[PDB]
Amino acid sequence: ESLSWMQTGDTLALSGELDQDVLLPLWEMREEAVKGITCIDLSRVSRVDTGGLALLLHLIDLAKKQGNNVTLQGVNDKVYTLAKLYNLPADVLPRH
Amino acid sequence: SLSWMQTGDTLALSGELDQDVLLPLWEMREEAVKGITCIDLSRVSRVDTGGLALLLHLIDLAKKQGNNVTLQGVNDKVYTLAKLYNLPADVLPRH
Amino acid sequence: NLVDMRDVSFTRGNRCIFDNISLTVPRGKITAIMGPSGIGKTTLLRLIGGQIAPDHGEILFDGENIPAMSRSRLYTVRKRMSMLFQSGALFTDMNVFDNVAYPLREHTQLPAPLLHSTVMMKLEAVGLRGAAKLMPSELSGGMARRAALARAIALEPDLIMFDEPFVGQDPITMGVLVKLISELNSALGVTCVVVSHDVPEVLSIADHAWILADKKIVAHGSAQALQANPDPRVRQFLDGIADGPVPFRYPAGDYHADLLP
Amino acid sequence: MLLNALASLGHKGIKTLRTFGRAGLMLFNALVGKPEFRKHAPLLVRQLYNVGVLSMLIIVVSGVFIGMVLGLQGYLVLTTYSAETSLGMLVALSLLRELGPVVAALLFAGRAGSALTAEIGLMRATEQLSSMEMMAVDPLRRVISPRFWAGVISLPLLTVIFVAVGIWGGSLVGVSWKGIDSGFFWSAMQNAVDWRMDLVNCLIKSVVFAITVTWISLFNGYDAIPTSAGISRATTRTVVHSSLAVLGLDFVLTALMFG
Amino acid sequence: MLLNALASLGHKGIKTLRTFGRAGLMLFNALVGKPEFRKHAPLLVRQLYNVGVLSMLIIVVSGVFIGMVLGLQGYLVLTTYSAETSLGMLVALSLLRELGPVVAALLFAGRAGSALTAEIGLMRATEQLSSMEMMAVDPLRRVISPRFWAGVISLPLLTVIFVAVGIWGGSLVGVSWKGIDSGFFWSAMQNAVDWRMDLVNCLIKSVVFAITVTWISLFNGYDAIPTSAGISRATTRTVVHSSLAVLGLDFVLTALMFG
Amino acid sequence: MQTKKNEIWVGIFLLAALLAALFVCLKAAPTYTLYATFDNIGGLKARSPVSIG
Repeated sequence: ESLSWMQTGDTLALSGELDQDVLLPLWEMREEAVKGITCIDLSRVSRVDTGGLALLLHLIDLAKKQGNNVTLQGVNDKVYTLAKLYNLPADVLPRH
Repeated sequence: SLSWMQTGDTLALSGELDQDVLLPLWEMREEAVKGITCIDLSRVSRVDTGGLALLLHLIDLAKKQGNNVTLQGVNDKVYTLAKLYNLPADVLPRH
Repeated sequence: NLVDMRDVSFTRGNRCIFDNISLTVPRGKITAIMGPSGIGKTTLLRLIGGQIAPDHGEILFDGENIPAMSRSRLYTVRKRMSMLFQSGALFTDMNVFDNVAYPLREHTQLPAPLLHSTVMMKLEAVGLRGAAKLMPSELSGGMARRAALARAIALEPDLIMFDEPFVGQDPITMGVLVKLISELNSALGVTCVVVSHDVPEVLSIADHAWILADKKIVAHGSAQALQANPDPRVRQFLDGIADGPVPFRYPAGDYHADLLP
Repeated sequence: MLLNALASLGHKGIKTLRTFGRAGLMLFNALVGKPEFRKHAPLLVRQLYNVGVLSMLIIVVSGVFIGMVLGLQGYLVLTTYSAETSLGMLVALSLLRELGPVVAALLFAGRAGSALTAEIGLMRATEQLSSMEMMAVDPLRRVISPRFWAGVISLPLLTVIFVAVGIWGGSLVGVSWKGIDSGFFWSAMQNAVDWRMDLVNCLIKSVVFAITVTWISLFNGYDAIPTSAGISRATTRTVVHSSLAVLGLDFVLTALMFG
Repeated sequence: MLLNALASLGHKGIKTLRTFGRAGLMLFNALVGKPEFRKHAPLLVRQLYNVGVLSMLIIVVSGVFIGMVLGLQGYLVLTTYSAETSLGMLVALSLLRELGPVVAALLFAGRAGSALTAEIGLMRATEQLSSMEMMAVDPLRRVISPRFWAGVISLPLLTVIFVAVGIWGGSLVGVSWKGIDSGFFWSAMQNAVDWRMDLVNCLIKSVVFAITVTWISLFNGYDAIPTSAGISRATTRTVVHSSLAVLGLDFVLTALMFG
Repeated sequence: MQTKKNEIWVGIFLLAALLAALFVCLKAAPTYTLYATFDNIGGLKARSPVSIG
């Protein structure tokens, strides 16, 4: 239940667990968090719920208006399983 | 439309056993029930659930006199409704 | 044929139901009129009884007009219909014994000892002879529906209309009501009209299927030729599949414009 | 703004004319038919038990309380003119003019008028009136004709019990609690010796306020949505429409008989 | 019997204590609890439209219909008395002491009190109150608590509208064709009207007539059989119980502070 | 017959019957008029009945 996120090598490394109760230090400080991020890698996660997946969709719209794109690697099984259930369109970050 | 004739130890029903023509047969059944040893009906069109209850009442009043009655010449439409209403064999002797 | 609905069309003030449909049922047969929920399956049997008049069309009652005898003449045709309803259509201010004998006290002229011999044996056809002095509010969902079947055969009808039978019940009493239709069709000789939507049990007793789709007549086959029909709308009303002609998913309503903003 | 503002008024102007259209057509096809007296003879006693006998647990036990507060509040206001002689004057005159057929009409429409709507509306939910229509029996003569006549002759029969519980209810404060028994109390009660005032006009207002209550009680129960919410909606609207029919017509019935 | 005679009366006494015992236990848990102030702030405004605003139409149109009959009948009894200037001590004094919170409470139980019972009964048949227990919230503090405070602050507010329109309704029928001026009618009305006598004491009896009406409308809506007949039986049950709780408490509230 | 046109003709008869009966029952109140001059009338109100005997 800890948000141990860091940004040193322009890659947001998310640690802990994304739930619907601990989102305050990552939602308020989101304007100056992503400015030139082109790759997001996360490894220390266990399960992502619907409220935790809603934060990852909002970071794509903040990066698409900057000019560059972003690719994501290190996907778990629980991330892409709920993505096919919720029927995400082609206008968001894909399964690449 | 229902009419019957008086034959010696023989009853015959000629007509239709509907639910509205059973008026003169029900009121004149006390003095005629003691002379039946066999039932022979030939000219009938249809026997519904209203005419079947009259035929069941002509068996119990004849058993208290001392003798029993028989049933011959019964059409297949009467025996089909006996199995639907689950009627036993003592109130309707069949063969 | 008993009723001949040639070009009947029912249309309300807001939403229409029927537009040039055709129904055909013969005597002595069982015809199931199947259809999904939402459409007017209850109002289809109301046009035969004459409770409501259609806008355009007529019902030919084997050589007799249905909606053209609303002056002291529809009651003489309504005595041989005995429409059975989905819920409990019997009265609650009396016992269940007076509910079956209720058409016998105003239409037929039967004496009081003779009435006890023609009503008590009617409950043996449905299996409710011991439950004769019980209140209708004390009965269950499947037990109260069988009490209306003995009331339907109280005047020897010719066209019985079952408005949504054996729906929302346990399979114990669901197997009872499907057997009582076949016992009253061959031993009595009446015509039964079923407008239920339960597919895997009404096809074993009926002889004509009429599947309604896109508020029109799309199927008129028998109970055996219905499964071999290469139609996307007819086969979707069969054994459970999700996708088909009707969509279970709502259409595109700009999902990208309201998710992220 | 001449076409958009009048578009919504057309939807609430035609349906209001059709509201009174089915109300007068239902009552018309209930008494102009064939007259039977022996067929509705067991049916009239059954509906009289629900309307008239079960409504005795509200009017009788509360009619003493309305007669009691007319003696307590009618005593301190007349301490300087007549505290014993005119004690029984304002009790018998008010209960026989405007408190008789009006106050008891709110108690009649709350028990025998509100439940009459839910009784007819329950038959249309489980399809009881539609099954009776499928036979040769008239559905407007078995649930409407014995039920309308059981409410017309019930409210004048219930008004006199409300009057007799109000005059005797005001007698507990007359003959007791520092009062006279029959010298100055009952002597000032027979001042209305005429049979026209307070006897015919009290009975006239009790019949008029009985037809206007049972008409709306049988109209909302016959015209309702066959669901669980349509019966409870017509039960609430029956008490509101009956309260304005016994208070709005109270000023009409008084202006020609008391002026 | 004598041994079997108590089998029908003694069993009703056990269920009577269980009926009143559950009404006091439901109101104790609905009021004493967590002080939800910011959460219940939009809930009080939502439950004020169907209780205060939707029930405001019936009391306004009956306020002019309660003064035009009282002011017209009060003119004939004061004939041949030379007391036509003392009309303010009859149309405004009886609407504040006798009438007022009694007649308006009978209309509150028909419009707002009857609809409050059917609202919880429709949500109990659909099991909406049982679904609040699965969301880890208190069902007695979310659907019962904003409905109790919205009815206890509306009926004292609707009492003043019933008095002020009824006072103006008595002045409408007063100077209409009698020829009296507007100086004699408002002269005797100012007498015997001061603090803690008639204006405050009408507000004292109004809030007591608001708790006992809304207690029955919330108890029978919470204690009902979830079916099609249980909602309609509890809808007409609150009108009879409120008619005996308002008129039954009239004899108690008259003995204290006469006037 | 139909069910949408036969209902609007019944409500125009019942509402007119409840309105015409209200106007005839509210008569609670070639008229030749005279004039006369007084000096001290007193407490006479309007619509007072004049009587001969």
